[PDB]
Amino acid sequence: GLLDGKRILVSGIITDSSIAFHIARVAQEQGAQLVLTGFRLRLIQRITDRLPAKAPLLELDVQNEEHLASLAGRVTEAIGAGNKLDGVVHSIGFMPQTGMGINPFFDAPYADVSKGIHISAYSYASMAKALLPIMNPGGSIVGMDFDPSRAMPAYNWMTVAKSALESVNRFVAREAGKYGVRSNLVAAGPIRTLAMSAIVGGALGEEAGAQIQLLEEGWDQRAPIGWNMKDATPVAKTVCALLSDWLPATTGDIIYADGGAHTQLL
Amino acid sequence: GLLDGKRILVSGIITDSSIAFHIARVAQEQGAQLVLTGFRLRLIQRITDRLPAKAPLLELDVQNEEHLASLAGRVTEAIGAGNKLDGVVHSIGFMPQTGMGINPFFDAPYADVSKGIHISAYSYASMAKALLPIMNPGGSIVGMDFDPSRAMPAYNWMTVAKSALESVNRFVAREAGKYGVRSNLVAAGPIRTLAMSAIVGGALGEEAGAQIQLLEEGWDQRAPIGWNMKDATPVAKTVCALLSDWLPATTGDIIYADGGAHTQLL
Amino acid sequence: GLLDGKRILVSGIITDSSIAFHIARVAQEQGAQLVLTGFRLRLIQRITDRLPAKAPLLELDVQNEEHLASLAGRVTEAIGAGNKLDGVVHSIGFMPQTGMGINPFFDAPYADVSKGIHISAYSYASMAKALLPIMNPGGSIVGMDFDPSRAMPAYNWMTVAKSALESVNRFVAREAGKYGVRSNLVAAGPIRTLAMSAIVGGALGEEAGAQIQLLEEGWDQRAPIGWNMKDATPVAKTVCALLSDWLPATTGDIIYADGGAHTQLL
Amino acid sequence: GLLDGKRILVSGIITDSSIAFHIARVAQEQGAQLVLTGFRLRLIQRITDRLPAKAPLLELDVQNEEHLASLAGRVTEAIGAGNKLDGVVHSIGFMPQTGMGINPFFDAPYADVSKGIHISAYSYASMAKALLPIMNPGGSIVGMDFDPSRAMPAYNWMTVAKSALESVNRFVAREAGKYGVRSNLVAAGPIRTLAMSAIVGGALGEEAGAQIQLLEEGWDQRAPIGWNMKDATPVAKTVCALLSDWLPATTGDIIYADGGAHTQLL
Ligand SMILES: NC(=O)c1ccc[n+]([C@@H]2O[C@H](COP(=O)([O-])OP(=O)(O)OC[C@H]3O[C@@H](n4cnc5c(N)ncnc54)[C@H](O)[C@@H]3O)[C@@H](O)[C@H]2O)c1
Ligand SMILES: NC(=O)c1ccc[n+]([C@@H]2O[C@H](COP(=O)([O-])OP(=O)(O)OC[C@H]3O[C@@H](n4cnc5c(N)ncnc54)[C@H](O)[C@@H]3O)[C@@H](O)[C@H]2O)c1
Ligand SMILES: NC(=O)c1ccc[n+]([C@@H]2O[C@H](COP(=O)([O-])OP(=O)(O)OC[C@H]3O[C@@H](n4cnc5c(N)ncnc54)[C@H](O)[C@@H]3O)[C@@H](O)[C@H]2O)c1
Ligand SMILES: NC(=O)c1ccc[n+]([C@@H]2O[C@H](COP(=O)([O-])OP(=O)(O)OC[C@H]3O[C@@H](n4cnc5c(N)ncnc54)[C@H](O)[C@@H]3O)[C@@H](O)[C@H]2O)c1
Repeated sequence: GLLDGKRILVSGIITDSSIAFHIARVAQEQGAQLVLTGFRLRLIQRITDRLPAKAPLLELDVQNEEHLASLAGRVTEAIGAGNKLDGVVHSIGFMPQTGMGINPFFDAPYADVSKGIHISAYSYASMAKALLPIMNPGGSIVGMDFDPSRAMPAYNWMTVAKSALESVNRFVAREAGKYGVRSNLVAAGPIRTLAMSAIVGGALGEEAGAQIQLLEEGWDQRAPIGWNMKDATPVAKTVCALLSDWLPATTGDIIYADGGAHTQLL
Repeated sequence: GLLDGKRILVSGIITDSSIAFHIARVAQEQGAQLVLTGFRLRLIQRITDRLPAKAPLLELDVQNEEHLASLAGRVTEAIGAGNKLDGVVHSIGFMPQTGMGINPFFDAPYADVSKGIHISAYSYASMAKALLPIMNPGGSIVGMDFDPSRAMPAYNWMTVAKSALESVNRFVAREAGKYGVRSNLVAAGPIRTLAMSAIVGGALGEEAGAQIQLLEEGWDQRAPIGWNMKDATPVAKTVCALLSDWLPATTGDIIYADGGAHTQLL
Repeated sequence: GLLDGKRILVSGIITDSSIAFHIARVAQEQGAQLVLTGFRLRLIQRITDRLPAKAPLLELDVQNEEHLASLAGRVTEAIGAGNKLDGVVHSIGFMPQTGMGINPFFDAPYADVSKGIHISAYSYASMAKALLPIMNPGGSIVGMDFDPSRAMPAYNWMTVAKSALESVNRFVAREAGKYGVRSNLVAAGPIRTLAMSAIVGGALGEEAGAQIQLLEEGWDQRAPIGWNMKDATPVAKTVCALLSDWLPATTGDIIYADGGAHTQLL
Repeated sequence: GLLDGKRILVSGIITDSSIAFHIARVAQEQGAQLVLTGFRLRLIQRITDRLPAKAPLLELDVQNEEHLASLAGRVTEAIGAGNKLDGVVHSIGFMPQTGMGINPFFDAPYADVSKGIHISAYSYASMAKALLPIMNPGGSIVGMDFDPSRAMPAYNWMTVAKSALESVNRFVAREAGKYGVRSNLVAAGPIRTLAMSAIVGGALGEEAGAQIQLLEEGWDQRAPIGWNMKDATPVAKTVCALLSDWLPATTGDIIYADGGAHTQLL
């Protein structure tokens, strides 16, 4: 058991195709006791019933100030007073279709970009602010990322939200360090979630479906060890490695679980 | 004359200590014909009267949708129909004191961070969207930046705004390339503007004044050729080099005018 | 047992203060079966006698073409016919004092620089060439590194050799990927080995000694979680995480075990 | 005249297709007074005869310690006693075909790799060591580079030598800064020199020829402003901008003259 006895909060489960669902499943397989958060709760309760073990499901809208202000208290009620968190998983991402997809880069209104940056980047800090007081020293906060160091088609303002998230992670590390807590991001390669498969199937047109297929083919080609977009397990394992006590001198950083694709040009 | 005959729009002049004032002064010394934009216009008209040559001053609030929608037309009226821009200088930056300065990183409300990101990063794209239709092929768009790849004290959410601006610049390059136009950022070292000198004088307390002095001393120490925070000229010259035809195969990039400080650990 | 059942070759043990000694000790505490290499085998035998468990000790001078030609055969005789290695640890670094220390950067003769790059950078590829034919799919090659992205005092040509090692690692990942094997480096913060503590005491003079002390002190300050030069365990555990099956999608990459110092400016 | 009155040493001219030839031609078109070096001086004399203006041609084999010892004295005899250089251009790269091309990465003997790093990386420092005592404050040393941050087919050990050159540049900046001199590299996209066009035609085989063609074709596609392998002028102008007084605060750095390709994923 890699995470034996650890109490880990896991956000971002929407379906059993979510990266967070696999992070939760692998953490439970490694002995961690989970607390799950979710923004449609009826679907969430049905989805999480497919996890190896039972886990309390708390409601969390990262834009709702009341949900965040009460979060530490609601978590303590779920795990019991006298207990604290050893880990936190931020697997939350959102960008309206005006800022991500087929809409031209310049045509995204700032109100939609601002909402995307609030959920995808600012929420990493507001979740750390809420949960650090109830975290044990030696704990770990892990956020999900997708390498934004180079521009690419369709991802557009979500790439901008990820460049902001990377900057936020380095400042969250400064704050988290005071609690003896690490803060890191996992830059994952593309994973065929329900929305990603729908895009490949033509939900966003044949040009967006071709650009995503080209990105996926190129990812597997550049990755020295290959990249299977239908397998979320290598990413979930990497998040568990950062949640464990086996990367204890790593903080404010990014671990690439992308098959090594970002290290190769061709 | 490095910029002989070129028509360059220059935003961001507030006082004669502004980086944009020195960019405008050096561009005029190199033969460029300027169009200046400004967000308190009475002070601006008095300040720009100290420039080597006359230049029309247009009003531009980057958050005002009407100011941006009319900008290309207002610029054409200032330089004359039949004429286009060869360059655009974005020297605009803002972050309320809740997100930059002495306020703790986690205590910045999202509304203030969102406003800071709108002016400091999103506006680089909205200015490029407005001005690219009236730009000549071979033109150049230059934005001002401050290396955000590593976290630091006090700069806090403005560092996050700069990481977002760097990502925006790479997408603006994709769009600008269609017009044969380059888009680059200049990452400058610290420059003693009126606000920066006030901070060193204790406007933000003795701890912020010590952290800024430590940053400035360390910048000059790490810079192999030294760094004079009271001299804006090396930065203004670098912006002019990118505006010229002497860096024609460089776009989506960052040029460091920081004395080389970012290339040295100590 | 994090590395239960795994056969791991560990090079670089010279004294009980070497990072390789701590890597070997933690790898054995986690159930791995080791093969040790040495370049003085009688004195290395006494050092490796202090490890929790016994392990076959093979002679390997990375500059000796014959030692590398026979290496795979000598490893198979030590681990059993039909068996393969699951992990390889390169913890070998060398730079004559003409290229590292108080000697001016320009005063390093190329013959010394060449020997330093041969042992520190080329040997990573020649060890992978000799051991990849005898490694299992899912295997892991880990090399030791220090961040050379920014120049610094005294390290001089050792930094250049580390920049070369980073590039070699990315090409070793291309080759290793054909075998299902990962190749990664661990960029550690400064560790007080027998030589580093002597250099601080005055072995290289008061000016270089002050520069090294200032350089090493800045690590603890920049690191959000702190940094203890006297504790090699956080570095050793990070190596064992890369050798395990918990980072299965990371190759051609660098993991920073530096307390997060490289992510902070000050 | 961008370089009017400046004395600039230019190494690396072999044929009229060399980047050094175009750098020398553009430098002379901009008013600079040149000093050329060569390693075959009678055949280089005929090539340099095609430049706009005459220039003294000195012999320089970067591996010859005697050529480097006498270099400063031979440059002063050519430019006049009391005079100093304002610029130095290192455009020298070499890697035996065992370390670059179709030979497997692991099959490169170290003797060949060592010679390649000596000419491509070490020679940048040994040229700066010999010429810094005879350079003016405000001077500029420019080396030629290709982006080696990501591995790629065929370039193999030449990429490793470029990673080493990037590190050497940052240390040469520390030393050069003591003289008021800058040191920078220009990372160019692929340029069709006599060798590159022969490799595409089939000199290295159909598999490597296809890989090189695919690699070089991806540059034009990724570059927001496009990329013409047959045009060396954009690279030559970028070098002249670094040699001028228009980038006076940039040192230890890399300027990318690659059409912005390195800033885009696809
Ligand atoms: N799927 C990929 O290809 C991929 C690759 C790299 C990184 N990522 C990142 O991994 C993370 C997980 O995304 P995913 O791919 O599993 O997709 P997903 O569809 O499962 O969505 C992630 C979650 O974000 C939640 N969320 C959205 N708005 C929220 C709000 N206001 N409050 C709370 N939660 C909110 C959703 O409910 C969902 O559960 C995201 O940060 C994503 O950007 C995804
Ligand atoms: N001064 C430094 O140390 C330094 C260093 C590196 C980068 N920079 C960057 O350089 C740029 C110039 O800043 P500066 O240091 O010259 O400061 P400055 O005080 O002159 O301010 C820059 C300008 O931004 C303008 N601005 C703010 N909100 C605006 C809005 N809504 N619409 C239009 N304009 C608006 C201000 O009116 C001002 O003219 C900024 O992007 C800044 O972040 C500054
Ligand atoms: N000590 C630190 O501060 C530190 C920090 C970060 C990274 N590193 C890296 O960790 C690695 C291990 O170094 P260390 O700090 O344990 O020092 P160390 O004194 O233990 O020396 C490293 C090893 O290299 C071996 N070596 C040298 N030449 C060799 C040859 N020809 N053949 C075989 N082996 C040879 C030595 O015998 C020694 O065991 C190095 O690559 C070093 O650069 C060290
Ligand atoms: N051609 C490209 O695609 C390209 C792209 C980016 C960067 N570069 C770099 O530009 C530089 C110039 O290369 P090029 O493309 O003009 O090729 P080139 O064929 O002109 O060769 C470079 C020069 O190096 C010289 N050289 C080799 N060994 C030497 C020695 N012992 N002493 C002195 N000079 C020596 C050669 O004589 C030649 O003039 C190189 O450093 C190269 O890596 C080239």
